[PDB]
Amino acid sequence: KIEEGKLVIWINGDKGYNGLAEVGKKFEKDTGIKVTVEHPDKLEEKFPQVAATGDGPDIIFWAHDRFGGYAQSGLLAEITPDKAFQDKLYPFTWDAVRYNGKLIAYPIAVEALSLIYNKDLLPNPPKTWEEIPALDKELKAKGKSALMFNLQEPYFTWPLIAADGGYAFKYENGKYDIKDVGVDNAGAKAGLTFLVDLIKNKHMNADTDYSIAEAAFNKGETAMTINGPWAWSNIDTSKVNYGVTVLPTFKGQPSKPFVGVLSAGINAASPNKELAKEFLENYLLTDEGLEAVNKDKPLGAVALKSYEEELVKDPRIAATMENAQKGEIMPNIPQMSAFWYAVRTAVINAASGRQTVDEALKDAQTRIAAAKAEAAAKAEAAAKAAAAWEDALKWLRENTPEYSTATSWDRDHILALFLARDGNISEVDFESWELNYFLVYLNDWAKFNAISYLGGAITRREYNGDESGRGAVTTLLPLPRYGEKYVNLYAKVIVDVSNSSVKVTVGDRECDPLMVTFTPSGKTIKGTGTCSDGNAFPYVLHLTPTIGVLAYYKVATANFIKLAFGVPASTIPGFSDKLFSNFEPVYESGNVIVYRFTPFGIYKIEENINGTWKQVYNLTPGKHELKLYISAFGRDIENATLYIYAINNEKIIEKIKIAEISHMDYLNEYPIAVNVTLPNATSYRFVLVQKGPIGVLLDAPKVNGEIRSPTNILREGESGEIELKVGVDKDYTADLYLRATFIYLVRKSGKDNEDYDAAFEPQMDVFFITKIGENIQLKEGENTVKVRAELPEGVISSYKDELQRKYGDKLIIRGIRVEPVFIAEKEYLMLEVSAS
Ligand SMILES: OC[C@H]1O[C@H](O[C@H]2[C@H](O)[C@@H](O)[C@@H](O)O[C@@H]2CO)[C@H](O)[C@@H](O)[C@@H]1O
Ligand SMILES: [Ca+2]
Repeated sequence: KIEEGKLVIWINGDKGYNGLAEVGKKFEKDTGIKVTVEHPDKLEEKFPQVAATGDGPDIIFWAHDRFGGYAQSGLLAEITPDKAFQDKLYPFTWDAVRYNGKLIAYPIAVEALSLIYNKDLLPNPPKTWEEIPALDKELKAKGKSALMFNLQEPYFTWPLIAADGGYAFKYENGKYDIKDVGVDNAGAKAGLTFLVDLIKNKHMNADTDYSIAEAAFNKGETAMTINGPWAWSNIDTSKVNYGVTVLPTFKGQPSKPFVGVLSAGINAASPNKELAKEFLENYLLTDEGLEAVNKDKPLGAVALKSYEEELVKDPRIAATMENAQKGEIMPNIPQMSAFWYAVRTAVINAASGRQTVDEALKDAQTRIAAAKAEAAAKAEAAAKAAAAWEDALKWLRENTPEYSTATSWDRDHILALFLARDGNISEVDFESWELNYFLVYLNDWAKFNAISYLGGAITRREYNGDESGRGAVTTLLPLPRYGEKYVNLYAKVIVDVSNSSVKVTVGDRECDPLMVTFTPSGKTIKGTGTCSDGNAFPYVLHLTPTIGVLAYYKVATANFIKLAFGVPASTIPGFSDKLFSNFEPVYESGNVIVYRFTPFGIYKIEENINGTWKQVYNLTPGKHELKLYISAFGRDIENATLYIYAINNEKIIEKIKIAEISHMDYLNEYPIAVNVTLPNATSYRFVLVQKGPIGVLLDAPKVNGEIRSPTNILREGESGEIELKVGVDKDYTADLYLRATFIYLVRKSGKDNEDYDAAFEPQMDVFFITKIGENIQLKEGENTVKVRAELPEGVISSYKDELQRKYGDKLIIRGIRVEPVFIAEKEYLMLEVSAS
C-alpha cells in the first residue's frame, strides 16, 4: 500500500522486475526511500479500479496504449521533465506518452514482436505464413511442431489478421485512432480463416497461451515462436540456439506488429510525486538503471539515446526494429481497452468455434463502431465542460484576490465528506486549508458514486458492485422539468405533478419514493420506498421549480444537492440557512457555480422596532437595535472581534467595532444582540477578525538549500534552515508553526476492510506542533522567510500509534502532512448588506 516517504511500483510479470528492484535498492541506498516492486496479475485492469478510489501503486509500467484512458479518468499526474531531460530521450518516443497535448508518462523502450526460430531445427525459417502447414506436417513426422505462440491475446494474432490489407489504426485527425470502416473486409476474413484453419488442421491448438508456447519453444519441441525482447532471457537460459527475424508474410504482405512503448506513469493518488520523478529521471532512465533492468529481461530499443547506442549493435535488436518499422504504432486514446475487448473476443470465438469467422468479425466491427460513437459523444461534452470551466477560471483571475485558494472535486476524502453528507459530520474545517472559493459542477452528479463512497455515505458494494458485479446503486439522477413533468428519458423516469398530486413512473411501473420534497413550499410526502410490483425503490425525490433529483436514501440530503440543485433539505433544522451564509454564489456559467467560502457568516439579521423583532435585508444610516444570526462552519469562533465596515463605492470609509465574541461552538451557534449607529454609506460589511491561517507558498520550500515537499516539509526528528516564498494579499504580523494534519478512515460496517459491506468514515485531525517563528512581518505581494526549525521525533508516529490503539484494524491512514503555516489576526467577510 502507498505511503508517504516510500515508493510502490507495478510492472508486468513478463518484464524485468528483479532488475527494476535492484534499481530501487540503489535508490534506497542513496536516498533512504524504500522501493517495492510488484507484478500483480491483470495489472492493466486492476490499476484503473484501485486508482479510482485513491489506491494502487505510486508508479505504473505498461505499454503506452492504456495510459490515455487512465489520464482521461484523472488517474495520472502530468509529468514535468525539463527540456534538458527530454533531449536525452529519442524525440518521437515522447509522442507515445503525450495525451491532449500533455506528457502523462515517461517512455522507457519501444517493443515489437519478432519471429524467433530454433536454428538446429530450422536453419532456414519460412518467410511466409502459407509455408507453415507443410512445414508443420514434416516436423510432426519427427515429433516437433512448426510454430507455437500465444493465441489468447490479439497483440499476437491480429498482425496476421490485418496482414492482407488492413491497418488496425488510421490517422484520423491529429492522431492515430481506431479504424472502424472495413474491420470485417475480405483481407481480415482471409487472415482469421487462415488462423482458424491452422487450428482445425491441428497445426496449432486453440488453448495455446503464453506459458505453453514459451515452455514448448524453450524445451526444443517447436521450431518457431512469436514473442518480444522480454522473452530472450529465458531462451538464453534454456540454451536453445535461436535467431530473431522478420514476421512471416501473408498473401505477400507483412505481418504488422503493434508497436508499444513501455512507459512509466505516476498515479495521481501518489503523495510521492517528486520522489517518483527523481527515481525515474535520475535512477531508472540512466545507462546503469536501464542496464540493470535489461539484464533481467530485455527492454527492446530503449528511449535513452546513450544506452540505445550500445544495444543497436545486437542483431536481435535490429530485427526487433525491422519489425517495428513495418508495424502499427498503437494509439493511446481511451477507447483502446474497448478495441482490445472487441478484437480479443473475435479471435477467441472464431478460434474456438463459438462463432464463424464472419460473425466474429461482424461483432468486432459493431463493438468498434459503438466505441467510436461514444468517443465522439464524450469529446463533444468534454468540449462543453472545457469552456464553462474556462470562463469560470477567467472570472476568478479577473475578480478575486491574487493569492486566493480555490477547489473543486487524502483531501479527496474530506471534500467527499462535505459533499456527500449532511449535518454535523459534514462540517469539515476548510479554513484549515485557507479555502477561499469552492467550484461546483452540476455534472458531477455522474461521479457521485465515488464521491459517496469516498465520503463514507455508502458501502463498497453500493459504490460499484460486489465480486460478481451486483449491488451497485445509482446515487443521483437529474430530472429536467418539462411543463408539469420531470423526466429522465434515458432512465425511463417520469414524474407527473399535474392535478396537484405526484405520480412516479420508472419504465412501465409505478414507484413510491421513501420521501418526496417540494421546494420552495417545503411540502413533504412520506412513502413506502417500493414499486407497485413489490420491488424496493430506495430513493428520495426532490422537486424544485427548474429541476428534480432522484437520490439514493443514503445521500438524500447531501450537501452537493443543496449547492448544485438548490435543494435545502437537511436532517438538522437551521443547517441549510446557515450553509448558505458560508457558501455564497458569486458566479455561474454553464453548469459551473463558484462559491465564495467563509467559515463565519451571518444568515439572518433581525431588527427590533416598535418593540417587535422583524428580519431585515438591508440597513439605513442611523441607530438600530439588532440581533445577528451567525453560522460557524467547521471551526469555532474564538477570541474574535466583530466590526461593521461602512462602505462607499468600493472603499472602506469607517471601521466600527460592534462586539466581542470570546467563543462560539461550530455546532451550537447562538444569536448576538448589538446596538449600532451607522454613518452614511452605500453598504455595510459585517467583518469578523480572529486568528487563522494566512499566506500561500509560491515555490516548494527548501530545508538546507534542499527542495522539499510543501505537504511534508520535515520528517520527525529532522531539523534545518528553512526558506519559504509566501504570497499575501495584504500586510500581516504572523507567527509561523509546523502543523500536522492526519486524514484517516474508520470502518463502520462489514467484518474487515475487504468486506463489500464496508463503509469508511473519514476524519481529519489538525494540530500545531511547534511555533518556529514569531512576529514575522509579511508585506503585500511576495516574501522570503527563513528560520531554523526542528520537528521533534515521536510527534508523528506517536499519534499514529494512538490511532491504532483507539481504532485497531478499522483504521486506514490516508494522509499525514507536516506543513509550515502562518497564523495572524485575519478578517472574515460574514455578510455585506446595502444601505437602503
Ligand atoms: O493483447 C492485447 C494487449 O496487447 C498489448 O499488451 C502487450 C504488451 O504491450 C506487451 O508489453 C506484452 O507484455 O504483451 C502484452 C500482451 O499480452 C497492449 O499493451 C495491451 O493494452 C493489450 O491489452
Ligand atoms: Ca455550524
